[PDB]
Amino acid sequence: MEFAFYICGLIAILATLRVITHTNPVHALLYLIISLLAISGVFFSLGAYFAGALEIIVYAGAIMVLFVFVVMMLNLGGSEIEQERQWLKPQVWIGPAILSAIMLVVIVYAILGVNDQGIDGTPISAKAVGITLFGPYVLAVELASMLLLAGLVVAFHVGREE
Amino acid sequence: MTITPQNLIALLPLLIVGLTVVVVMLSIAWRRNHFLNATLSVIGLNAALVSLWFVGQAGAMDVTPLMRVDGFAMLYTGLVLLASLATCTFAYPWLEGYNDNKDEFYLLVLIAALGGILLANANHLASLFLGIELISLPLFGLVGYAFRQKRSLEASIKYTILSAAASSFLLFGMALVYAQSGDLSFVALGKNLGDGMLNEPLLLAGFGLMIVGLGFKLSLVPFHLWTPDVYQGAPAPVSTFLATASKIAIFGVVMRLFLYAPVGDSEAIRVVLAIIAFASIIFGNLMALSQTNIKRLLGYSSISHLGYLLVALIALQTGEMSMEAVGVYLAGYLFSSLGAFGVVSLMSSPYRGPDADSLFSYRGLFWHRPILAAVMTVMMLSLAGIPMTLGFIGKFYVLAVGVQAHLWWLVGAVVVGSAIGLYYYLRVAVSLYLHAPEQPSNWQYSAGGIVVLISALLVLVLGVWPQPLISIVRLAMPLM
Amino acid sequence: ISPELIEILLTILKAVVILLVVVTCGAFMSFGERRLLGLFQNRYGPNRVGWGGSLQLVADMIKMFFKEDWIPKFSDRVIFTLAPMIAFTSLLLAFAIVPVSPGWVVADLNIGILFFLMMAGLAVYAVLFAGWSSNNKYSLLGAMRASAQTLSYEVFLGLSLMGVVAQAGSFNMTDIVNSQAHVWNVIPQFFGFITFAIAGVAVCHRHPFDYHIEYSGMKFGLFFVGEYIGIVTISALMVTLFFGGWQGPLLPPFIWFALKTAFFMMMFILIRASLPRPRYDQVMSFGWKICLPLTLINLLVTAAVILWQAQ
Amino acid sequence: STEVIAHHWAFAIFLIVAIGLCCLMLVGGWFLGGRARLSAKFYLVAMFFVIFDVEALYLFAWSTSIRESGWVGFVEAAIFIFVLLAGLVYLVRIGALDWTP
Amino acid sequence: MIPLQHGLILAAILFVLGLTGLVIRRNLLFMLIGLEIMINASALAFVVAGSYWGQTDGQVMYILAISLAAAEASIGLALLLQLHRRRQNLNIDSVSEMRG
Amino acid sequence: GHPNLRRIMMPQTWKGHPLRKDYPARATEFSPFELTKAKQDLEMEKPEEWGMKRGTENEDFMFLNLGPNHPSAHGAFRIVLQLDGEEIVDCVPDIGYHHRGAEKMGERQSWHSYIPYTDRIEYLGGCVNEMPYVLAVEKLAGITVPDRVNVIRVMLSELFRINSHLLYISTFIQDVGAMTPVFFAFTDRQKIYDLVEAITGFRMHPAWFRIGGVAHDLPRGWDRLLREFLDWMPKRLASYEKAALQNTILKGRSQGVAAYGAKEALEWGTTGAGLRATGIDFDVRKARPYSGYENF
Ligand SMILES: CCCCCCCCCCCCCCCCCC(=O)OC[C@H](COP(=O)(O)OCCN)OC(=O)CCCCCCCCCCCCCCCCC
Ligand SMILES: CCCCCCCCCCCCCCCCCC(=O)OC[C@H](COP(=O)(O)OCCN)OC(=O)CCCCCCCCCCCCCCCCC
Ligand SMILES: CCCCCCCCCCCCCCCCCC(=O)OC[C@H](COP(=O)(O)OCCN)OC(=O)CCCCCCCCCCCCCCCCC
Ligand SMILES: CCCCCCCCCCCCCCCCCC(=O)OC[C@H](COP(=O)(O)OCCN)OC(=O)CCCCCCCCCCCCCCCCC
Ligand SMILES: CCCCCCCCCCCCCCCCCCCC
Ligand SMILES: CCCCCCCCCCCCCCCCCCCC
Ligand SMILES: CCCCCCCCCCCCCCCCCCCC
Repeated sequence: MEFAFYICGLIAILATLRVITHTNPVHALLYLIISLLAISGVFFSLGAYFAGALEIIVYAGAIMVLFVFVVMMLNLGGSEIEQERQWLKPQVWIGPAILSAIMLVVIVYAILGVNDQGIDGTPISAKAVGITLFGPYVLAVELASMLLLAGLVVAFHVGREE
Repeated sequence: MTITPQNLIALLPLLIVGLTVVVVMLSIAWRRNHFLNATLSVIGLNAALVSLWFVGQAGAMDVTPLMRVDGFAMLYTGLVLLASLATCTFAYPWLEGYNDNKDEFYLLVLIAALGGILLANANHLASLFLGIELISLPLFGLVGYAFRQKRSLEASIKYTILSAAASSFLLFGMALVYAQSGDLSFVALGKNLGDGMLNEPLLLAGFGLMIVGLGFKLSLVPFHLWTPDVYQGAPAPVSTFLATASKIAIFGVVMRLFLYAPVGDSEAIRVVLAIIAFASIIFGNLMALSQTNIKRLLGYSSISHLGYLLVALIALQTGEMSMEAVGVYLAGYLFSSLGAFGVVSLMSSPYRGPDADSLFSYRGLFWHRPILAAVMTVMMLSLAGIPMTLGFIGKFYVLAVGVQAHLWWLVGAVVVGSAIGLYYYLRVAVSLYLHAPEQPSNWQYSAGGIVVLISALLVLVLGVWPQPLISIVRLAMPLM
Repeated sequence: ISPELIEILLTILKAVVILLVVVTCGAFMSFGERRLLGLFQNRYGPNRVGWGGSLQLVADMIKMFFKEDWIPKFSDRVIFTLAPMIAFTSLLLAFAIVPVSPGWVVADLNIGILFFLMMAGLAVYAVLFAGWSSNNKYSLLGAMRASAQTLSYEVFLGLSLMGVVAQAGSFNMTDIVNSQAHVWNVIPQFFGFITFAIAGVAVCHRHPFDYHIEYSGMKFGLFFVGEYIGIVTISALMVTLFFGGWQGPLLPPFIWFALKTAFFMMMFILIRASLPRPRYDQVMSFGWKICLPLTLINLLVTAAVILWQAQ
Repeated sequence: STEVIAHHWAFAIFLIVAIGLCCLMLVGGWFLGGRARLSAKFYLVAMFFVIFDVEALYLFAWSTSIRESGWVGFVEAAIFIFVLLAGLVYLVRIGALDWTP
Repeated sequence: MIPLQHGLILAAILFVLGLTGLVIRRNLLFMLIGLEIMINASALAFVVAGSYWGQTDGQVMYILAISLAAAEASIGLALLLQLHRRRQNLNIDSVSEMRG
Repeated sequence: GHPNLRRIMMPQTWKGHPLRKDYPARATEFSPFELTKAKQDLEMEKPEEWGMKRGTENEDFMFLNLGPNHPSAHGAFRIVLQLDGEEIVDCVPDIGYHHRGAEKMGERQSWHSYIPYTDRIEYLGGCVNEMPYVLAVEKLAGITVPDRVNVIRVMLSELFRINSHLLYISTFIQDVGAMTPVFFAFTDRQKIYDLVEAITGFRMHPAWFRIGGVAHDLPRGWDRLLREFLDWMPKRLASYEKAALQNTILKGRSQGVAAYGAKEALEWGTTGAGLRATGIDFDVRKARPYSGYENF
């Protein structure tokens, strides 16, 4: 499970790096779906079986289905931006690259100084997550239903046709 | 833990607002009626405000591993409910001119009020994250409720992307905090440290990213650049709600987080918050010096006033009257912002389509709307911390709290920013009383005018006699 | 040579045998769909290539292999090649959890039917990619409509299966087939059974719920073999979830499982031959207004009966 | 253990043989043989699928631990499903889920 | 025997890559893509934190994180569709009218 | 004053008017250059010349071509559909993809050698298409055919009417989505074709009616096949009704779809089942009886 975790993490990192630099929207969505599958494999390596199952069920099965739906609705063939390639010229991307590298260095320095006994990877089943979800986390579930209802109402109101 | 009928009695405003959300949704599904759905929403909000009495009779106790209900939660629930009721009252005459569906506005207002109540009662990272999101997403819908208007669509896009970024920042911060600690409750964020090792690197980084997200949601410098654009582009009742209820609820849950956490008295977080408060006060006052639009001016005003609140927050562990200062300041700032954005909403209603400009043109307002001009200039005086006003009492509380804890840089910043605020607030007031070149009538417009007049009378009366407000804020004390 | 390595090799060979049989059964059930449509339509079907037409599938396989492999010039090559790959492998991995016999299972996962839901979402991705990459307006529009159909029925596929999951108290497939040791789940979860059958027909793009015009050669064959493998997978899943799977009074467990699965394959073919195709709007209205509340009420009543019977 | 690692190896070989079979089929197909704006309804239905899918995942987590949660959990999931059905009734009754107006 | 620091470092790398993609891309769809990457990285970090402590809390907040991600992607794609409807381009530099 | 007066049987790049007397009726020489030019016209085939308006002004007005090639037996023709999503807002049908010069051939064949060309006018009709031509030529010739001739012609017209109606019902049921009644109705059509083959010697285009009668007498044994078909048919018709025509999915696909009243049928010249579905009881076999239809 160690080798699976590192290979899935490397694949997720490489796919995300390909996503943020690609110019084709559908290719970028495909690489991010690959990254989501890799992060689900990371979840399965750590014993969070329900989290990986919902990563492919919802994150890599519903949300980016919606993204691919919107992309093919717009018929994005790379117009007025693919003719530019502005983010590939140094003068746009080096500055944010130093910004993100400095933030990553600071977060990594903070991460390396924590008590670490290691992750045993004992599988936490979905039954225990469901017990905690309807035990100590009842109001979280009810208000999350209300939150998704709010998002539904907002997206319906904005994304109509008329 | 578990859920008890007594815990259900302490759950009363949350359950009442959620039941109102479901009832209003089913009423919209039955037939789209603007007056009936607005009446149902204000009836539910008033029912929650009344059920605060039964919550107080029930006492103070921990309803969930997530929620903790006490006097402080009651006070901030009341403030958020009053802001939501004022938002509905101002929104009805504005929505009278909206050609699309007018009924989803009150549904989103009720859901955001539910998120505000959850933030008021939050005692957990889960409840804090969910309450922040439950405030933010209906505000995404309400800010861009007039999406055919170009400015409102711009404000909605900016608010949505920036608040999603801030929510992800906050989530990563909670992830680092939970990785360090292992407990998500507020009382255990740094409990497993000892012997002067409170400045744990991963815990400090997680609280820093949480500070990034919350300081976005509180318009604290340098996470403040969204505030004038989103305040201007949004509808004026939405500007009222976003200026009052969201800021009050998020600051209250920040107050509980920094009061209950054992890492809240860390000196590094204290110095970082001092830097943020200094920069927030000075920058928010300086950017409003040369503003001709009232919405951006009130956005920079909100930045400066949240800086004053943060100054009151920094002295939480050192001082003893810090929470009571925050409560008095929040009541005064709520009433002043309600009056100012209510005058803006009453003079910007009905919504005259997505094509006509929504410019305020506050100059010479007294010679055709005298009562609104008097209310508005009372608000402009109250935001300046001038006596006879409740805003002065809040400023006096912030100054006393800063003097007690010897936060002299913050006291000097408060005074300098107060002088700059004096300049631009007084410029707005005298422009209201100048002469203009050129120059509704239902009971709901009258209700909005009655609301802003009642806010003006409350500001004046509690500025000349603040003892009832001080007593009812000191009655609202959380568990120690 | 060690007994642990012998057991590992035996389990690997078992999984290989299962995989070869389901792929072969999908191809020969394309042929069997032709023959069964011939039977139901008062004719013979293909019965000249070999004995009884048994060598017909080899003839279409050779024709598919020795055809001009063609990719459109103004299309995306990677996505065009990728869509049949997904449409094959997604429902193959969905079959990878079905227990065909006690001891004959590929992976006894603790997620199980969640893994089936993941694979169904990836099948929706296959349809979307096939429609977009063809660079054709007709195929793009058809993929939009077909994907909206599959979304409108995957919105309640899992909620239909939650009655069986609630009764079994587990996500495991073997626990689900062991929970039906006395009564098959088609009796208590009848509404879950009909909603899952409707959703399984709809997400497999089968009649009467049916972007392939730009595909040719081995890619079209991969698409069709993946579709019939999905038929095999959905039939075996409903056998395991509602008809006990391998349990039966007299016959060996494989005999019962294969008879029930073949009966549901024949029911697929009969549904194709009998029912007319409804309109788009009525299909999506049936998916949203009817099946989703039915699954929710079924889950609520199932939970109430389960908690009432827990003394 | 032995049975668990054997099943893991069997699943890995299943994945490898399936991927290799599809790749070999496509390679054999390539090598052999001679040569010579949409409406907003799609977004609305996909968004509705996403929202009701995450509410479905909540019901998925509840359904596998019904007996351990008791009647209290049934009451809470009943409130959840009631809000679900109220949202569904709201969507249907305003013509959001009608493909044709 | 997987260190918590390695999982947190992977999550931080994904978070900063998502933030870089959110900043350097003017296309609104790529910014929404970056937002999805950052919130998924935050959810992964919480899953790592919950798996290190052996608690279901990490997966519960993962569930809340992806509920937020789903609803935010819904609202963001609705706003993107509206932007493409009324101005036919997804360049956000055109959407800069409020300033000063 | 015509709103859009363009060519309807020939392409717009056609020189001459073919039904004029000074036009050469025969085929001109095939040239591959004309084929390549018309292929270029197809590849580079402007929603203004066809009378269409609103050329994607709502940013959703999608254009598709429904023809000209069709997977159906009704023939080849093209409709350009403009849609708001799935809703049809404008349609320009382009016909003439099946023009055979039948009238120009009528000026080029004799009165007797034109009957095969009358057969292929409506190729599902056969003797029904023969009938008005031979009746009109008998009007020109002064021929009053005997009653047995009228009986024979009515028999063959009714047999071909049953054949065409079976094809139409099967095709409609296949269009809705049920795919078995087409096989069964074509078996019934094979029974009708067995009888027609025995009588005339040909299946679909018998060319059997003549000026003043029919080609031959009835063969010895036709009544046995007619009795077999009359016993075979009604049970199969009831089976078709119960299996597909009373299906509620078919009713939902069919009822209330593309409806019009008596006024719209009258103003558009709609005749047959479409006219009589509006309550207008106008059938030629009763209103203006021909060929001894009064005796049935
Ligand atoms: C070979 C070169 C590279 C080729 C291309 C990449 C292919 C994918 C490589 C990464 C994923 C598979 C890694 C190999 C896994 C083999 C099985 C294994 O190691 O299982 C260990 C463990 C089993 O669980 P446990 O019970 O903890 O085991 C302890 C034993 N007592 O397992 C676990 O706990 C979980 C195991 C991982 C989760 C399942 C597999 C996820 C696959 C995600 C693929 C994402 C997309 C990849 C795209 C690649 C191309 C861009
Ligand atoms: C075009 C090709 C693209 C790439 C395709 C994939 C390439 C790599 C394939 C081989 C990878 C190695 C094999 C997988 C690992 C098997 C072992 C495993 O998953 O073990 C972990 C867990 C075991 O659970 P269990 O044993 O029941 O629990 C008891 C305690 N251990 O079991 C689990 O957690 C099971 C759940 C995870 C199973 C993942 C299966 C693959 C998912 C990705 C499919 C991709 C389909 C193609 C692309 C779609 C569009 C992008
Ligand atoms: C108008 C507004 C809307 C109104 C509502 C509309 C929608 C209605 C939907 C109704 C859905 C009802 C679902 C009922 C399921 C209850 C049965 C059940 O789940 O029982 C559980 C129990 C097994 O559980 P247990 O004993 O724990 O054993 C598991 C082993 N570990 O099981 C058992 O012990 C066996 C119980 C067998 C019970 C069989 C009879 C009831 C279920 C079948 C109904 C068939 C209806 C047919 C059509 C009728 C006309 C429509
Ligand atoms: C292994 C997996 C495969 C298993 C194979 C066996 C199961 C196959 C399941 C197939 C399901 C097909 C479902 C089709 C639903 C179509 C719904 C629809 O669109 O109905 C609309 C129709 C008319 O609606 P209306 O409002 O009147 O329209 C007026 C418009 N002018 O409304 C109507 O006509 C009303 C009735 C609608 C349909 C009700 C449900 C019928 C389901 C199909 C029959 C199943 C019978 C049992 C089969 C064996 C089961 C094992
Ligand atoms: C047309 C408007 C375009 C706006 C582009 C904005 C790009 C901002 C890039 C910022 C780069 C910062 C690089 C690091 C600075 C030093 C470290 C942080 C401050 C201490
Ligand atoms: C805080 C104490 C009260 C502050 C002022 C509140 C508003 C009072 C308004 C009363 C009416 C003012 C009339 C001004 C008329 C000016 C005429 C100038 C003529 C040259
Ligand atoms: C649609 C059916 C798919 C089946 C896939 C699995 C095939 C596995 C073959 C195993 C055969 C032996 C099973 C165990 C012995 C019991 C049955 C003996 C007679 C076959």
